[PDB]
Amino acid sequence: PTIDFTFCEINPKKGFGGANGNKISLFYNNELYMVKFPPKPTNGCFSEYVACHIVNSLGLKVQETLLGTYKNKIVVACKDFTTHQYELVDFLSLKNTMIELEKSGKDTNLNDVLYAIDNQHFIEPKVLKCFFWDMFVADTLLGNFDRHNGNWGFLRASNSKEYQIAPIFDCGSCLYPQADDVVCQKVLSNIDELNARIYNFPQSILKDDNDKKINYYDFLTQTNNKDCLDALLRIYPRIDMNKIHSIIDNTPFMSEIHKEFLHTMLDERKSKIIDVAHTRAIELSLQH
Amino acid sequence: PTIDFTFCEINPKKGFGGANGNKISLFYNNELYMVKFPPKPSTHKEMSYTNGCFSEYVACHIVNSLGLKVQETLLGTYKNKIVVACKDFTTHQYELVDFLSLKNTMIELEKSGKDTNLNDVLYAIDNQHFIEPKVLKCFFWDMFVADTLLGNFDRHNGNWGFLRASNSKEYQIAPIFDCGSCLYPQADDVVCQKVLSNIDELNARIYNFPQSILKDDNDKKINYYDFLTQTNNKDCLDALLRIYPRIDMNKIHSIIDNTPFMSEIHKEFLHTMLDERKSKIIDVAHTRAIELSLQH
Ligand SMILES: Nc1ncnc2c1ncn2[C@@H]1O[C@H](COP(=O)(O)OP(=O)(O)O)[C@@H](O)[C@H]1O
Ligand SMILES: Nc1ncnc2c1ncn2[C@@H]1O[C@H](COP(=O)(O)OP(=O)(O)O)[C@@H](O)[C@H]1O
Ligand SMILES: [Mg+2]
Ligand SMILES: [Mg+2]
Repeated sequence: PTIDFTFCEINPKKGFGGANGNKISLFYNNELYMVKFPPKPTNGCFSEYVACHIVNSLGLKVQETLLGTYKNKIVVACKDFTTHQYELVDFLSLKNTMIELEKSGKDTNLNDVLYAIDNQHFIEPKVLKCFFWDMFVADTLLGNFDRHNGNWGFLRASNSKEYQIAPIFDCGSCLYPQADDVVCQKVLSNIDELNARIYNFPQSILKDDNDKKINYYDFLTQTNNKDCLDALLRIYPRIDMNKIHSIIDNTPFMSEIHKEFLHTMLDERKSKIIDVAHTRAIELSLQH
Repeated sequence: PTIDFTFCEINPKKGFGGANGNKISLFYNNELYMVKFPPKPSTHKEMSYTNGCFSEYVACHIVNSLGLKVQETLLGTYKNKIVVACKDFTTHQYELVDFLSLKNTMIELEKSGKDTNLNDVLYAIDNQHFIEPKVLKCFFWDMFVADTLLGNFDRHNGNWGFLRASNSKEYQIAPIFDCGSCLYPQADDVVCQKVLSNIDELNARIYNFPQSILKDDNDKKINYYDFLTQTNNKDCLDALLRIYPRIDMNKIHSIIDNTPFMSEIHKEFLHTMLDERKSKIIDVAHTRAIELSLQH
């Protein structure tokens, strides 16, 4: 069975931001979900569901997701984590405070993002930095091309000065959302084609000091950033390609060709990037 | 008065969104302000990057002078930088929920909530449940009128919205904010001298641009002059009728005179541009508005 969200009670007193589609607030299992629609003619909902589930299997706190129908559309339902007086403040907002940078908090220069993390006061700077790096590692595996400063952040309970890190959310930009059944069968059949979708792009939205988008493969097979390496060592063990392939297999609605596309691509991303980087990480770390 | 904010107490537990430059939360005179900095480019040789500060100050004050609820603004410096401090209204446990969010709820339109098609926005207004439609419509055309005098080229769906009490459940309309895109932000002393000399160049800034970010059903931006000297939308006309008598060109021209830092060529440019917008657009639109309400 596939879920039908159509007749779930709509909450008319809530909306959500973002430009990437419509959202409504609705009740399901007696709890609030942010239901994200696609733009009418949906690969963004799929990626959202698969990816967040993959992020959960990695032991990272992430929003809970479901796929289901709603009238004419396939949509991903995301458990609302800003009910009960919780409020979401993106990293973009927090970076906007870094006034001595003379950069907008929307700019994704890596060094600046890290500077912002080291100088902010919502969250223990060291805790937050481990989070950010955990996320980059999971975004590497997922091939996330859009982790802009607006796509992560913090919850503040109302009436307090207290922040926690918010569940990972919006992974809709992960796992090749642009790929047709047609694009799939082509990538699987052409080695130079698949290779390019590991080594060349998707690339990370974070940029180096020459303003060039960060290449996942080039970056973490060459980085000497002890925090990034450490996060590789933290997370690698929690990758479970069986659980992951199983997530993909049990994904509702999705076509078998697309499933096959994600199986192969996730494996390739796992071996071509994570493994190579992780094996180097051990090597340097054992170096005493 | 030019206020040095430099030693006011920072509040490190609050930040602010948007893409046009930095923001900090600080205490001034026992109250929280959102202090904005203009975006400073890597280089600004013979250009300005700093005008949005003044457009925000001067435009909000005019909106105040129009009797519409709007954020209080102060020009000042903070560590040797020009800023516009705007009294923080998401304090005392209010969240700002922008219209964009609300518009995102209108699934049946199959348009994104970022899209600014006028009929679609009017539809969102009629069908939302944050606020009595009638009250929201009125607020919306009042803002449009204000935005017509001020020449707002950027009233997108995230540049206005609602306040929700964190306690929660209910909304009121948020004060007008972000008027930084009004009053020819792209004008520097060179442009002002030019406009004040060449009337064709002033007229281009009356009849051709700025244009409303709002769009007609052909997907083009709404021209301020054409639209409200031609509209038969009763709600729009009714806002013109309410706002006209509140237009006090004295409070307005003084608001300008007493603006810090601005040059006498820039002050003169605003003085002139407001007279011109006031007479060529508003008066023209308002005169017809009176006429249509008449009887035989
Ligand atoms: N699980 C969630 N709970 C509560 N609010 C959320 C959740 N996910 C996203 N949001 C809010 O809704 C906005 C839109 O979600 P997002 O998935 O980023 O949509 P888009 O891709 O269209 O930007 C986010 O910026 C965030 O503020
Ligand atoms: N007066 C205010 N009080 C509290 N919060 C505000 C106020 N004005 C704006 N904000 C919040 O800060 C964000 C950025 O403000 P804005 O003036 O729109 O900056 P920008 O022009 O850089 O986008 C807004 O989207 C709004 O959510
Ligand atoms: Mg987003
Ligand atoms: Mg704004």
